[PDB]
Amino acid sequence: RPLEQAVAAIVCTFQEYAGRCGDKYKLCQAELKELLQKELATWTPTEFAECDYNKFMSVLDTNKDCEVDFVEYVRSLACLCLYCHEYFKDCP
Amino acid sequence: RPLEQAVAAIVCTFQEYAGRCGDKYKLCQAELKELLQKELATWTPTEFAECDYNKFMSVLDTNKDCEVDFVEYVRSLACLCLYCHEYFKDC
Repeated sequence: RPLEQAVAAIVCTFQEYAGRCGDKYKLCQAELKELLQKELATWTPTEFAECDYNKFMSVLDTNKDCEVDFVEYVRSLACLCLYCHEYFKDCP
Repeated sequence: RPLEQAVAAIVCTFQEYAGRCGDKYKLCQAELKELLQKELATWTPTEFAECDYNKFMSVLDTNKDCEVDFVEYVRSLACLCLYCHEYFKDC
């Protein structure tokens, strides 16, 4: 089922980055930034999302806390949808 | 790229359920329950997760608030990983 494959893949990608070194359940925000920039390279903000997207991406670049857990990683994917996927163009 | 395909698919599934009727940006918890039970049918809790998984699923069955937005839907997927995916067995 498509969603099963997709959610397996989202764990796979987390494993790839979090498993590099140290705590296998945590990313640094620098690693999360790298992940999003490499693994979603083609995703760009929709016409009204630009400023929220820019604020989002700057926070990752500035913040260097390393307590990004799986749930926070998946939240970041969700936010990138709200910014970059046309379905949410007109969402509050 | 595998992640791009995956995250597109997660939006697709949301659209399928949220687009049925009413507000296309919202689910009811009943719809979220149906989604998880149908679309992740084969996923079951790891050895230590059973009680957290059961609490999670019961909350969906009892609660009939309809303010489940995309971010909450994706959070629910993440929680199901923590419960059901072996990577997180010892998390």
